[PDB]
This record gives sequence, C-alpha cells and structure tokens, in this order.
Amino acid sequence: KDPAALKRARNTEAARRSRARKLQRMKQLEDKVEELLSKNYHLENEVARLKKLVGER
Amino acid sequence: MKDPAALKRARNTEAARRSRARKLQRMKQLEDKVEELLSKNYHLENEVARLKKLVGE
DNA sequence: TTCCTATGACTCATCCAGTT
DNA sequence: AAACTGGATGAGTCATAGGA
Repeated sequence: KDPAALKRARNTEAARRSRARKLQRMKQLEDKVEELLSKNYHLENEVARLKKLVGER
Repeated sequence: MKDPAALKRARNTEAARRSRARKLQRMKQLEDKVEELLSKNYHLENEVARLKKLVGE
C-alpha cells in the first residue's frame, strides 16, 4: 500500500457512502411529493363536503 | 499512436453528461412540486377552517 | 457473434472540516 | 493551515446490462 493506494481504496468508499446517501435523498423527495398529493386529495374533498352544507362560491 | 478508443470514450462521456442532466432535472422537477403542492394545501386548510366556522366541526 | 447506449462503480483533482 | 489528516464532491473513464 502506497499512501496513494491507501487513499484510493478509501476515497472509493467515500464515493460509495455518497451514492447510497444520494439514492435516499431522492426516495424521500418522492415521498414528500406523494403525501402532499394524498393530503390535497382529502383536503379538496373535505372542502367539497362542508361546502355543500352552506353555498357555492 | 492514436484514437480507436478515443471515439468510445468521447461518446461514453457524452452519455454520462446526458444521464446526469436527467437525474438533475427529475430532482428539480419534484422539488418545485413539493413547493407548489404545499402551497395549494395551506389555502385549502384555511378554506376548511372558514367553512367549519360558517357552519361547524 | 457485434455493436451501442444508459447506469453502476472507481479514479482524479479539489476542496472543506475537524482538530490541536 | 492556502496546509496536518482524511472525509467528501463533480466529472471523466471503466465495467456491465439491456437492446437491437
């Protein structure tokens, strides 16, 4: 192992934990986009229900 | 002396430029929708507070 | 066989952070 | 210390999977 050799198999792992970590950062941004659409589904229905027992505007 | 292989890299290297613009744009694309959706749903939460005050809970 | 791209993995040159 | 020690980012290149 030169310090370049040591260094390379170690950088190679820090490039790794980051692809793994970059995978998670988008799988979550998919979920915050999911739940927000389930919340807009239930919320505009809720409005149409209380809307009905009063007026249309 | 030359480029057999310098054509295979200058093309693979375009392809990695390309594959990486896609991931860049699905990521900014979803994040705008997290801001957008967020915004619709506060307005709707307010309209629901209001119609449950016009009428009730 | 043979060719060709799209994506994972590894290397390189930076650059940044903690730490004393 | 804008230079120790070692991790971490961006972009080219390598190894492979899939496609035709």
